[PDB]
Amino acid sequence: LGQSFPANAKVKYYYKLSEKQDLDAFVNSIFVGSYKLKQISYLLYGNTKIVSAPVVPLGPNASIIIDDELQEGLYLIRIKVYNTNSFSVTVTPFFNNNNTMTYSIGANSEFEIYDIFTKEQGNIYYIQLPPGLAILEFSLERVFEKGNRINIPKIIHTSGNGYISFRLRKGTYAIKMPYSYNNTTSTTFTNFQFGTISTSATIPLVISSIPANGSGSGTFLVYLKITGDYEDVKFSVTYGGGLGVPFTFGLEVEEINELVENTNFVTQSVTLSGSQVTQSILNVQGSGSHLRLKYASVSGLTTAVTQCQLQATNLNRSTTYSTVWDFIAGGSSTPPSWDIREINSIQLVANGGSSTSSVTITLILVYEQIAGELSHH
Amino acid sequence: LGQSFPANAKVKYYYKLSEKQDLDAFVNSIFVGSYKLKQISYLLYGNTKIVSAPVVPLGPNASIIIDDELQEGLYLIRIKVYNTNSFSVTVTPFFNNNNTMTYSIGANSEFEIYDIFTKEQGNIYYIQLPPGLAILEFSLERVFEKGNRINIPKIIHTSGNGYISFRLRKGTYAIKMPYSYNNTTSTTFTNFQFGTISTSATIPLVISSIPANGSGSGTFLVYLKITGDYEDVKFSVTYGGGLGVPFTFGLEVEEINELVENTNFVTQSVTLSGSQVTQSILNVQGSGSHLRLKYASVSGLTTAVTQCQLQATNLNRSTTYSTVWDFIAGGSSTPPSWDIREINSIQLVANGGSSTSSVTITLILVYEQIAGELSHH
Amino acid sequence: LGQSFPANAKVKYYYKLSEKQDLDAFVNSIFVGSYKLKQISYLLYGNTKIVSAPVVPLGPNASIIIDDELQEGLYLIRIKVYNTNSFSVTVTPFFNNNNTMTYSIGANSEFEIYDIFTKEQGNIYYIQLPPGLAILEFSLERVFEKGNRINIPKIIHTSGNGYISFRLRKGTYAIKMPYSYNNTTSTTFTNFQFGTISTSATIPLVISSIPANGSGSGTFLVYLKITGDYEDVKFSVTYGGGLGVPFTFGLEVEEINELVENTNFVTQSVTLSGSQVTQSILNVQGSGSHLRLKYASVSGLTTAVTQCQLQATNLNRSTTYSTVWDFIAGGSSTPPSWDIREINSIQLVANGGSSTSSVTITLILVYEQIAGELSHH
Amino acid sequence: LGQSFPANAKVKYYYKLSEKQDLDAFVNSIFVGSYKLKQISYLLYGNTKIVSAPVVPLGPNASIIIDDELQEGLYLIRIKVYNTNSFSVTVTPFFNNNNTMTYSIGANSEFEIYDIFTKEQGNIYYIQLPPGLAILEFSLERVFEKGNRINIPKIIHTSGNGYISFRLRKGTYAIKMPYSYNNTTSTTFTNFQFGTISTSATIPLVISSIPANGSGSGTFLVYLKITGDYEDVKFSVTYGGGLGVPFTFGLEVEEINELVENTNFVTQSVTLSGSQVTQSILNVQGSGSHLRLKYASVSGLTTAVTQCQLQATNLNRSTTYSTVWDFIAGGSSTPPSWDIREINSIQLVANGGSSTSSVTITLILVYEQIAGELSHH
Amino acid sequence: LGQSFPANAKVKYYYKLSEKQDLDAFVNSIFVGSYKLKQISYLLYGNTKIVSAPVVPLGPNASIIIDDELQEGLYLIRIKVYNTNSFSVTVTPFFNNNNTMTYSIGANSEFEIYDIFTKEQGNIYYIQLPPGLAILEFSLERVFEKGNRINIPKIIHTSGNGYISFRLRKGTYAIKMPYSYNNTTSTTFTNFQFGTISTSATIPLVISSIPANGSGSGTFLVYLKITGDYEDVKFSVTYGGGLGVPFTFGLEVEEINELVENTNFVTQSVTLSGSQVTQSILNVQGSGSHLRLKYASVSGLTTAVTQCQLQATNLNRSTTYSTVWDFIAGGSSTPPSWDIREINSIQLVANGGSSTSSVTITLILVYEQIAGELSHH
Ligand SMILES: O=P([O-])(O)O
Ligand SMILES: O=P([O-])(O)O
Ligand SMILES: O=P([O-])(O)O
Ligand SMILES: O=P([O-])(O)O
Ligand SMILES: O=P([O-])(O)O
Ligand SMILES: O=P([O-])(O)O
Ligand SMILES: O=P([O-])(O)O
Ligand SMILES: O=P([O-])(O)O
Ligand SMILES: O=P([O-])(O)O
Ligand SMILES: O=P([O-])(O)O
Ligand SMILES: O=P([O-])(O)O
Ligand SMILES: O=P([O-])(O)O
Ligand SMILES: O=P([O-])(O)O
Ligand SMILES: O=P([O-])(O)O
Ligand SMILES: O=P([O-])(O)O
Repeated sequence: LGQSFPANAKVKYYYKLSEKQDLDAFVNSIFVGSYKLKQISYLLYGNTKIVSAPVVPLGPNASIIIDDELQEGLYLIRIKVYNTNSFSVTVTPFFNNNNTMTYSIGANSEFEIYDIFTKEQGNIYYIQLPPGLAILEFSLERVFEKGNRINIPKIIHTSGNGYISFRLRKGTYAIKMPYSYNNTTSTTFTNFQFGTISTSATIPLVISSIPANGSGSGTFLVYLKITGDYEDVKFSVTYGGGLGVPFTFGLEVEEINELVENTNFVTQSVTLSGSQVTQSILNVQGSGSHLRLKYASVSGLTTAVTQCQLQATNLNRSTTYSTVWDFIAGGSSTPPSWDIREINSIQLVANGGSSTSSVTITLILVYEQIAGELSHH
Repeated sequence: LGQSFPANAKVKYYYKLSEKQDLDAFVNSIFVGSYKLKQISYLLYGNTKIVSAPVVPLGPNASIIIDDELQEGLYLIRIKVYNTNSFSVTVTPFFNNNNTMTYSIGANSEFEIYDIFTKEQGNIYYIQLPPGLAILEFSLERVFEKGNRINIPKIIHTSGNGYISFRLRKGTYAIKMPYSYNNTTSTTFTNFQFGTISTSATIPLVISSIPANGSGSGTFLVYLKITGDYEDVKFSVTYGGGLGVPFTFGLEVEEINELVENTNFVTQSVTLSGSQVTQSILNVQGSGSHLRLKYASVSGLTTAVTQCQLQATNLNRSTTYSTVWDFIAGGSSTPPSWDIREINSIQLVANGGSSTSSVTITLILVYEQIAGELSHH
Repeated sequence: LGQSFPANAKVKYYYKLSEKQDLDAFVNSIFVGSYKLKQISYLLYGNTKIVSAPVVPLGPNASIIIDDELQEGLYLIRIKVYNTNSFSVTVTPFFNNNNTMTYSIGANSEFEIYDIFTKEQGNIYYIQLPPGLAILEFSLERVFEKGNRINIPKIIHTSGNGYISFRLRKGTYAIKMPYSYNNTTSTTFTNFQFGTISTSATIPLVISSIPANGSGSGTFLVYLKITGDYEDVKFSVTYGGGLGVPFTFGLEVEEINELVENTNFVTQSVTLSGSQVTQSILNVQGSGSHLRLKYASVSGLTTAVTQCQLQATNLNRSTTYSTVWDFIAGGSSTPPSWDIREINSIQLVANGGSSTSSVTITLILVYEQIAGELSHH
Repeated sequence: LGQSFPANAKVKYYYKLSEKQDLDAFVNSIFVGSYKLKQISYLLYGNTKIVSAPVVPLGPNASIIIDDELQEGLYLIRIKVYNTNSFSVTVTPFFNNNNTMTYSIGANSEFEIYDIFTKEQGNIYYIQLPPGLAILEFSLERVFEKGNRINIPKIIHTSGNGYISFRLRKGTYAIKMPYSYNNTTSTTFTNFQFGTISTSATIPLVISSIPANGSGSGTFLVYLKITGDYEDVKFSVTYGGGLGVPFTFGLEVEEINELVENTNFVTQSVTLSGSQVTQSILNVQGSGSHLRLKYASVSGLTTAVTQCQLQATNLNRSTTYSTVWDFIAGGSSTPPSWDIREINSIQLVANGGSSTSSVTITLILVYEQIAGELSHH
Repeated sequence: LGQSFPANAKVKYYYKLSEKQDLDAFVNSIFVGSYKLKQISYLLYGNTKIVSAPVVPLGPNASIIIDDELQEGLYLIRIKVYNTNSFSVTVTPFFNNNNTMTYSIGANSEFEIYDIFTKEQGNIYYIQLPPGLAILEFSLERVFEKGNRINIPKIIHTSGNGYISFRLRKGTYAIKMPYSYNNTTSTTFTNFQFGTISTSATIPLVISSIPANGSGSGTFLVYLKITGDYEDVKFSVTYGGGLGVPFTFGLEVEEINELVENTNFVTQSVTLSGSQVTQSILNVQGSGSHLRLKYASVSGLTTAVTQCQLQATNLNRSTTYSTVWDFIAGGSSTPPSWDIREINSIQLVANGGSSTSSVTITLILVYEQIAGELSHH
């Protein structure tokens, strides 16, 4: 199955394979297998574009393999191809660690293969190309330069497994995945987990309900705050290869400015009767967002209350909550300079009252919910 | 109507078609149709510039078509042409989504065709060029690099329909459209909607009045805050093709720094007599702006008032208002750290008093109005 | 007076005209007229530099004219020339809109012609060069790239009119103009307006006094805050062509970080006797600066005072003042979160007292004066 | 041991040595010694890549030495090699200051040599290459351009000494070092110091425990705030060459945005009985973090307390603490604007009470702990 | 002493003079004088690098002179040379304004000449090279691009005069100068001023004491806040040419992020007895730093105090202090929003009490000292 290939020539970041000098370099550097040069024609707004391009001949798949020392960074790869066959063919994009998800390329048509490649730690780009595909252009470009984003249309097919990985430098990002599915089973799912997005922090991609035998479409939209100390992002399809619910999805990854999703004044009562109570106020871990606390106050405090502490943490960093305000020691409301950032869970720990005489206290809290899942540390 | 064309050569980002090597590449990549090479002369400050350039011959329009894998981004296209005809000709710029708006190119004159092209998702650039146009230069440049802006002069003609789309990366932008119109009808129009600017959020472009049989000019100026999760912007002319009010307009799109349009101390009374009241305080949705709340206070509170909550939202994200301060639970005025950002609508919800004994409360509010329509989420 | 010229060749951003290939391109693209190639010598630190360069021959002026689709942006142009004449020659730089201000180039000397050119909306660069000038180098570079500034030495001559325009992207800029003048009149000028700097907002450049028959020097230094929605800046000399006060000046335009010019606690009393009073507190419109209010308080309020509102505005945006604090409705002092930005004029509107019993109130205000004239909106 | 070498040719930032013109330049500039050109084959995804590349022949090691005036900055070097020997060979990377730590390159295999080189003050790059190594590619790239990071996999071998140095421009950085160790001794270690990271400020890299005869893996993760006045960072392995605990580690250096590790409300009592007490509250010097104080308050103050001052400092800058709040002179709690940044140690100095009548005061403090060791000044 | 030189060829930003085409350009553009091509050898890690390079022959010094229109900006020049003489030679770097300070280049050794060149306003680079120096490479690179800094090692010799000038764009910068001195005199110095750093603002570089006949070393480290309106920085050695205290020093200029040097709570009493008192609180003008005031309070105010104003200024901008808080008119302590930036001198002006009954008031102040001398305006 393996073949030998000559690889002496310097790699280019762009090839138009209908140019002789680009083709000559391509097949002495990153192309594996043989090719036949053919005249290729396809329609553009009713006009017929005609080029001579290399076509993969009958036999084993060809490959493109790049181990050269490209400039490090995250590349969007675009391969312009034309399927000369009268039947569909499939391609399995690299996506750094995919080997199951596919593109379906229709008979007698031009098609854009999108791929993603992180050049770090000697990573080697690899993709196989089936017989009858003409290769017209091959493009390597770094994304997140000059304000570009990853924007892959809804063409990625999965049947329950697959991976896409990419490195993100510091910043906050939106990851958007338009999808369509076709449920072929008689099973009704509720809270169907399609997949997860994670750094070393995990965000589940969940659909409220997928009706039996139904088809539908929607969009996943989540946000990651990349502090910068954990840059490798991993998307995994988790619902399981044999389920019978094929999805087709797109992938958009783009830098955003701060997004305050909402700001809220909230109130929570706690009744104390002799025992310590730990009351969750808010937990947005795994949601694609985090919190910022601006103000807190507790009413109903009496000498019968022995403990009343507001605690918070970044659960992706630590499961141990730290006290951010002590209403007994510090007073019934937070001072003007009090501002709690980079947390995603808040609880109130209180104690007091008796088994015969309970005390009810009321916490009020003003907080912002801000886009971006917090990373591990 | 369709023609075949050879497209083997690598596309360039700049062509001067009076250079042989540029012309040769141009007509083996992106130019459809035949040309005649002619000596072209035109005036610059009284001097006669003379070049040899390709001219579209009598017959079908020529086209420029680009499906090549250009670096992704938003391009400003400039085509320098010279109309060799003794009559005006028209061109229909691509603008990503336009096929009705035109440029009018005068007889025997040089002209700059401006176009806009978003290279994402395999988008294909397309423009037709009529017989007698000489094509002198063709330029592709990314805007919003190096602090550039889109700046098209007042030369775009519409008679009631048309579209222009473009991708904007994160940032706040001004969109300015200088216009002139001629109302050839005997009808005077009020709150005339010329068009809309939208992302997935909508801003109407409205003219207070257009006098019957009148002609006039003005400038639309609106702002978009692109968080970055919705980047595709769409301008639509909506007044209707057969109306009889031709407009000529320009388009300037440029990044801005934060613009505080004004800061205001405002007061609002509400009379309560037993029933819940929901009182709108401010709603700037669709205005090209948003709000920031700095301080609020309510006077006149008594035990007769059972509810008094200030609520706010980004209506482009959610029609459900969230409470941002509760004057009963939290006290009659907001604390120093209270600061409500990224909203565009505010209301007061209150209840109390009786059918026989009403209570009047007064809200005071300090807020900023900030340039930039908020996007959907 | 007009001549024809061949313009087939691609324009370059740098030419050294003593190189044959640069000269060949230059005279087949942007140079109008004939030249004579001559050996040119001039002194550098006592050494004689020798080059062969094109010289404008006896006859009509030559021109440089550039209408090609250069990358858009603001260019600083430098032309290195050598005056082979035994007499002075003058050149009139383009400066986008100038046709009266001049450089005076001494006999038998090297000289740097600085020019400014905004490549937007098909703008065409144009400058004439008199006989006997050798053209050594021609340089086009974008400024405000890589932290560069416009820095033209004190060599620009005006006798009372002239214009320089340039586009500035978003940011705050200093505009500095070192000048010398010779008053050839016996008139003592008081508050002599030399010129103005404006966007669509105007800053007068004023000298306190110019003594009769006097000669002097100084520096204008003003600042513009370019929000980004109005980028075209225009400098105009306004004192009048026949006045008899020639100036020579330089031009430095450079981006700055925020500059707090001063912060002040100020007090203002107002006496009320039955009628509404509108008292100006501060107005810095047209000064090259704006204001930020941090704190305000009014003492002396009694039930005899019926109105006491602090109002502010950006006069370049609106002549209608908005209330920023109401001391009656809101209380005698501003809250911690009160912060009024982007204004340049403040007034107090008050009413109360009677014709027989006046009331005196005292406003205190803390504000910053910040560099940068606010733009129109 | 030393050899002469020709070095006339300009240095390149990238060489692919299977290209004749790159090899020719390489061996007339930076390569020392002889080479034999050989056909080299190795496996990539089951395919056989074949190139002709220079191999170090039997005899003395070859060297690469670069003293040329490269653009200044910090370079990541990658050398793609292939070990043609049937035995392992070792290489000692430059790392600016290393001459003991090694890579181990397996028999008959391709390997990526990573190195680091700071081009400042005439620094000269140097690495030796043993016989039988084929050199395929040599890459010099600046890191921290375009959001790149240093990311070297876990392949660096130390047995108790070694240095790596690099220059960081202003910013905050994470330094992450995944490691594995093998303790060959019967000795049990506690608070094992592997090494230190320092600027002119020192951060110990410590392992809680290394069990006797144990092997283990973990990750060091520390942060440096580079103000910019001290840019040269030095990593030192300190545990001692003969210890018998070999480590293998990786190195990741990347820029981060502000990281609030946690925010805490803390309380501390101090009992006074006639003598001055200096009570440490918090000291995070050498931890890879610093502090920011937001609010402080002291309860229990009476006329019996004569001194109560909160003091802070950046210990890397100064061992003398400065008073940041005086609870006697200033009052029992800090004002809204009180905010103490860029410190890493806090203490309370207090005095009062008597030998017969003690007074207990309680300090409460709200502070953030922020990633980044503070530098010296 | 002056020579003629041919200068037709375009200037390059990098020359390796052992390449024929680089040398050919070099000696037809910027090199003045004759050269002899010689085989040059020197040691690098025990290996002998051999190149053929131009050597200045016996006779007058050669010169490098550059008046060409290089891209504007601040350049670091590196000249790699080799002294073929068996005696030391000296070179005088340009440094924009130097003509006394020298490098000493040892016999038979390679050496890096560092120089600084501001390309603005037609500035011409100039340096003389003595007989016997081989010139191997010549490099022109803009600093402050890509996060580079000026970093010249301790090799600049002065005996009491000399200048270095450079342009800095907006930012805050550290200027670090490691130095060594030899006092050949038995004079012991106190507060020895070595030199000054200034913009149009001045910072003295002072050494506490220089013992008689002593030698020593140390480092000057000061900071400049470049707002951007004054960008030209001048370093002057001022101690005087004949003093007999030679220094050798290096120069490091690098951009920094905000540096809070310290934050302090300070107290100051003032006794009033009928006369106005102006009490200096803090003055850091000329120190390389500035202040920011966060909070102020005065205790001891009575009706016997008629004036109590805190005043501040940027003395580099204005010698007139402005009132920043009036404790009589405004109250005994500053409000939460009070924050005074960009000042470097604070005083309290007070009046009250009588010749027979004095009043003592106490000011408390919290302020930050921040790196960066403020510039003139
Ligand atoms: O390498 P990029 O895609 O992060 O710029
Ligand atoms: O791959 P990392 O960036 O999570 O270490
Ligand atoms: O950095 P933030 O705005 O995501 O909290
Ligand atoms: O791709 P641009 O046009 O957003 O820079
Ligand atoms: O395509 P979007 O970026 O406007 O959702
Ligand atoms: O981010 P802004 O547009 O609410 O200031
Ligand atoms: O075009 P520039 O001068 O704004 O860079
Ligand atoms: O020319 P503008 O920048 O005022 O539209
Ligand atoms: O943006 P600023 O200049 O109002 O601070
Ligand atoms: O030189 P760099 O790697 O610091 O950008
Ligand atoms: O090595 P430095 O960056 O501390 O001077
Ligand atoms: O320098 P900071 O923002 O990390 O405290
Ligand atoms: O011109 P630079 O060296 O300031 O970037
Ligand atoms: O030369 P400047 O930048 O001090 O005006
Ligand atoms: O930010 P600063 O330098 O004005 O204190």
